[PDB]
Amino acid sequence: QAIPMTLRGAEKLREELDFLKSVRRPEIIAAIAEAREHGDLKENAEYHAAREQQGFCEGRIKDIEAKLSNAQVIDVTKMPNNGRVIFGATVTVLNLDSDEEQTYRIVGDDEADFKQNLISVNSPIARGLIGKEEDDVVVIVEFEVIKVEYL
Repeated sequence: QAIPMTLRGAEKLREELDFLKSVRRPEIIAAIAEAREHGDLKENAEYHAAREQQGFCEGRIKDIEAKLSNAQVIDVTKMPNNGRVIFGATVTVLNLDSDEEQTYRIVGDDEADFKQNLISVNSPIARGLIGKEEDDVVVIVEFEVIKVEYL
């Protein structure tokens, strides 16, 4: 139960925990202190919006602590490039049919953002590539792993 997470991604998680803990949390409690000066809490809109945000953002905190409590932080920059796809690598794949060439970065779930070509290890494309190496054609259809870079 060690949970793989890249350095970029973990620094991004740790970044966040601070802003939420150090900037937003206070801001939210001052917002609540404030609307409390107006009593009638039941119908206090600014109070309910502030309390809403408190749950919203505190859950994100409880989450990041856990996430980071479980992490296995991988830095692929420190390993000799074998040409084999590992978790954290950057992979150029070529769709042998359409001839569609894309480069992706295999990452953990909190860091995953496929729209930004950052693919969660728990995805069909990461899965078909993980363990392959440049040249390996993989019938996941078929894509060719054009280049493996540890960045």
